[PDB]
Amino acid sequence: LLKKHHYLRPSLFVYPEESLVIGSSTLFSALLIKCLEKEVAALCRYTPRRN
Amino acid sequence: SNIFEDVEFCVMSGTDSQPKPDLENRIAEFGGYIVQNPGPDTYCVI
Amino acid sequence: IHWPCRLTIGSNLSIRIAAYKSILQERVKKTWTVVDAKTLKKEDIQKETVYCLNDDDETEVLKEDIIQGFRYGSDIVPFSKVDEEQMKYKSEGKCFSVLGFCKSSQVQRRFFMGNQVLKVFAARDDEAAAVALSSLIHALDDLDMVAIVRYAYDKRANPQVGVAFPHIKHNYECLVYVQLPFMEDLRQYMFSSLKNSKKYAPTEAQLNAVDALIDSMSLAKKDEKTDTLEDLFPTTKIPNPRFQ
Amino acid sequence: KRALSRLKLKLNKDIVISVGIYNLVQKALKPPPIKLYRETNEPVKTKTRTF
Amino acid sequence: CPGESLINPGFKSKKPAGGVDFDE
DNA sequence: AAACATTCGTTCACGTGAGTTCCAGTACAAGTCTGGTC
DNA sequence: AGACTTGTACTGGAACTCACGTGAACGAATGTTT
Repeated sequence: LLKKHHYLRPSLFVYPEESLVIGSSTLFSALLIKCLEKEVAALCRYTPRRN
Repeated sequence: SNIFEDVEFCVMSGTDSQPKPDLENRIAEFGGYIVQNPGPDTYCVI
Repeated sequence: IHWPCRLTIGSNLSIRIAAYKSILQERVKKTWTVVDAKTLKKEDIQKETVYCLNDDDETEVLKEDIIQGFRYGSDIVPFSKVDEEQMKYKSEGKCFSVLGFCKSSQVQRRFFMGNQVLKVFAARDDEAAAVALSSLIHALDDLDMVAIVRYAYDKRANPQVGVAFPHIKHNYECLVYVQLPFMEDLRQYMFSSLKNSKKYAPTEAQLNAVDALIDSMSLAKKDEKTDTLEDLFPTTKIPNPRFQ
Repeated sequence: KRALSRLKLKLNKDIVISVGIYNLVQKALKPPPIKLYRETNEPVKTKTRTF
Repeated sequence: CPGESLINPGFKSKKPAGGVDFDE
């Protein structure tokens, strides 16, 4: 359901940090594995900076 | 001396015998306005 | 506004095309205008910039007294605007040229650059151009290929290298152009692997829990397992909250 | 390598995992010009004000 | 590590830009 | 009736202010080495 | 006593990135002139 011609901005890369919240790497890895298995993408609402 | 007076000289190349800074100093010895780049008020480039 | 040009394959083949901007980030047509606190008039304020030397006396240097220079390591290299114009890279504008044809698998979606997507149609009121473009689109689709092209909006626009790929629909068919990266824009970062990490490997119960979470939060539904899929939260049709 | 931002991905109001956002493709621009004095060839500081 | 640049350590060595070279 | 000038909404490039990450300079405190005599 | 070295914490500036503004340029439509 994601269209290749629906391009608006250059893409970014999301990687676990593990320096601020401990245990984030495990959940991130589980999400990665299951998302790849089921061929799905996580829809989210993004706010980079305040205001 | 006061031979050169209120003239903008912009030198960007000097002979092997007379290097750029040396010529700058010599011309400045006579009361010349050194300008490192030329422009509307520049009289002559060297 | 339609952008006319010629798709060129070599110096012998030329197809008349018109390009439109399909998707772009939209901003407010109007801008906030700064007005005086008490008079509330735009005429009563004025903005200006002044340059002063770094000496203690804080001399004043006029606008004609400044020349632009660049930085070369630990020094500064004067480079006047006129000299830069003389030495600037000069190009012949309005080019839509086909550098080559390449398999679709080689052009990944994570390398797309730019801030626009272009739709390229055949020129208006031109049957021959329509036939030529349709031939090219169908050939690319059958071969599963894309065209790597050079694009310049005008004489003073920096040349770009992008990909044009087919887009065939029941009503209309068109080429879709999106920019591609140069060598300078690629970042070479190395990240630690997650599959081989010993301390971050999830257990089976965790995997089952995440599977349940993904299943529960599905935003698409099959039509009774009959024809196709249906989207439950179509974000493309949601207006931008900022303007509202 | 440098993180654009460090954010918090919130599955719910209670589950939060720290992530970092990087850019793997960034447009390349010419280094910004710097103003120079024509006569002595030394940088000039710029300032702006309104009245 | 193989492929590490000899000028800037810690970065992958970019292969020279070859442009378009048509296949046989 | 036909040709040329002007205007308008669009487009691109370039410049400037605010947010975020990283590193150097600074401060202070503790540790370590030394000196002298009674 | 005194002086240097080492460890911890803090603050300011550099650099990088995005948003917003301004400037110049242009194809098409319309109006004016001959």
